[PDB]
Amino acid sequence: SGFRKMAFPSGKVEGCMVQVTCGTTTLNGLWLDDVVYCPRHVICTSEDMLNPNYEDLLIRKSNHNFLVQAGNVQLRVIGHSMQNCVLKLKVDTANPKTPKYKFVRIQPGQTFSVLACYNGSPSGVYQCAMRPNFTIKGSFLNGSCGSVGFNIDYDCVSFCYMHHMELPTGVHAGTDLEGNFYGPFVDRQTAQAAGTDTTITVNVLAWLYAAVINGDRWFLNRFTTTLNDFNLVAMKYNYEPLTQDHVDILGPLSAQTGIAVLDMCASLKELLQNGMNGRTILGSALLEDEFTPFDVVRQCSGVT
Amino acid sequence: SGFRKMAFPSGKVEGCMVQVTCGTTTLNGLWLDDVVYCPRHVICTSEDMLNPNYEDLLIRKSNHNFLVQAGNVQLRVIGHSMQNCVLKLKVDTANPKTPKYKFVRIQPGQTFSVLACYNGSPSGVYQCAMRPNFTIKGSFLNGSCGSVGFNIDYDCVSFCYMHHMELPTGVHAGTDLEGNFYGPFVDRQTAQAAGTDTTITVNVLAWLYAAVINGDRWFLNRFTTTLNDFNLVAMKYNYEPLTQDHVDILGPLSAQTGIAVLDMCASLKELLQNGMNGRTILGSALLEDEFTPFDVVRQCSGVT
Ligand SMILES: *[C@@H](C)C(=O)N(c1ccc(C(C)(C)C)cc1)[C@@H](C(=O)NCCC(=O)OCC)c1cccnc1
Ligand SMILES: *[C@@H](C)C(=O)N(c1ccc(C(C)(C)C)cc1)[C@@H](C(=O)NCCC(=O)OCC)c1cccnc1
Repeated sequence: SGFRKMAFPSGKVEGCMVQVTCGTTTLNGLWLDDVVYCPRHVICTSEDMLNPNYEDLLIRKSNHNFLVQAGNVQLRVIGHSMQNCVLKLKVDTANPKTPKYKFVRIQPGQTFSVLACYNGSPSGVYQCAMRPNFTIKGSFLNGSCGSVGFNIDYDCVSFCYMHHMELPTGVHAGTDLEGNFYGPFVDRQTAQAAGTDTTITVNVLAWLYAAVINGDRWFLNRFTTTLNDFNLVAMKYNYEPLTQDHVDILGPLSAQTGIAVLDMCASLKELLQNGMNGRTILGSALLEDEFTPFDVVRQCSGVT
Repeated sequence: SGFRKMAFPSGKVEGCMVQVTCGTTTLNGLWLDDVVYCPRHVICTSEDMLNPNYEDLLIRKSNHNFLVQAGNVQLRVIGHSMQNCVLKLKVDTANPKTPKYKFVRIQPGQTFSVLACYNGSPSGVYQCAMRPNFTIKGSFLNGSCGSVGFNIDYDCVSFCYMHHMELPTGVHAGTDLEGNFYGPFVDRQTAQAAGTDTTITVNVLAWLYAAVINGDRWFLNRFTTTLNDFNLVAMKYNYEPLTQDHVDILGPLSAQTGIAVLDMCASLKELLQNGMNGRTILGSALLEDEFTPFDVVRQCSGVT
């Protein structure tokens, strides 16, 4: 028992982190096979952060200008290309620690672990969620760019995020491993305000199921609701609308606890309307939304 | 910017996890050099969980009865001994992935990361704190025994905890790597109630400093207090007493933010007396106490 914000074991990803330097900018790169992936803004100086023309800036760069270091040893760059907002640096050596991997583009509400790195070295691992406004609430300092987000299925790492920037509001923006930003964000120092950070309703319900499984049951009420009634309350509280797909995904948790999804929705509705009244659920005084139904099942079953 | 409950990168510890089986019980072991460390209750059956006599149970066990498997390969056990509540299984092979390591016994309030494992395989990593009542609020299912807690200083892993059991209240009890339990807990299925889980005051202050550094300043008030006045309020709220050592340890955070420790104590005092009023600090609706002053500095500076 017990329920924690758990990240995937980071070992497989630690073995992929390298340092990339271009001119005076140093950030992190992800080394998979003979390719090092990093944010294309590694080529940017100070005088051109406001409106960079990446194709133009890249013309002035050659293979030897990208310094890639894995541990304390230098990798030889034999090719470079820009794919969307990422640079792909072909090196002459395949990473011997390359795990089985995939590049996936996640949807909002989906969770992943972040291996925060500086100078190609891992500093920490934490669990994130792609917010409905396509930002992530990470912990990233200068030099953390190129740190990646991932999920692991047994021995296959699915890379889903690469850190690129921090918005003026202290929230984070990044790309998938094909270089496409999540959301409307661009890699330039400009006014980029995030949209409404709504609560991931399906995740909150999953976490309420995790609370019941772990003995926290005080919030369970005598009520039920409908998807349409619940959604009127969810809209009022800036919660994402709950769909029949979400109800279906919560089915295994509903089955394990014997609590119908719509009954849990009614409990959630009363929590939104009445508040916690100074009480806690799984050690939290707010409704946690960064656990998917899959994470709750995985953690409560012990998937390795 | 951004502040997350961050665990250490787990790679160095993943390379040490093995599966230990004795009879029909399978748990995790920690393989460092040619020794595999695991909870001694791996020798216990069902008929003797209530009052085990470990020395007597161990007489019936030989080296060949302890099955150690690292990955998909079996290790040869050439010796076994009991040190307090841990078994040390000498194997014929030194772990090639043994990192630089130390065994440390932490104090209450100190934090560490847990690599939760099942069948010698890592499932997840999370950050814990040794509670003032010597329990940990972990996430551990059956078979998680032998999972370890650790801190990392650059390339040296300091192992501080090994998971042994879950108390009837769903909190966790374990030992240091010398086999000595934290707190008064024993490895037997008996009535073991935990003491008062007080809040780690120095950690809350560290986290309030982290909030100020990250832009969350609404709780900063116009007041100050003394250590004795603050401690009268801390006692009332089941917070640990704050000492001059704690004030000294918070010095770098006080220096970085320009907020005197006793002024932050007065802010904390008003938060205890008035509540959050539905507001949040660093995305939390309660006062977080599982970040030490060292963790706040490390995370806010980017130590790798
Ligand atoms: C990470 C590489 C870094 O230190 N930056 C950063 C990212 C992107 C640029 C760019 C303007 C050339 C694309 C420059 C520097 C930090 C950062 O985001 N700075 C603010 C600029 C920005 O993002 O403007 C968009 C609104 C950074 C700091 C902390 C955490 N992550 C990134
Ligand atoms: C972990 C090895 C395990 O599955 N146990 C466990 C631990 C200790 C014993 C022992 C009674 C022989 C020492 C047996 C089994 C779980 C556990 O703690 N069971 C309850 C017995 C207990 O701890 O009694 C003391 C009050 C366990 C489950 C979930 C998480 N951790 C451990």
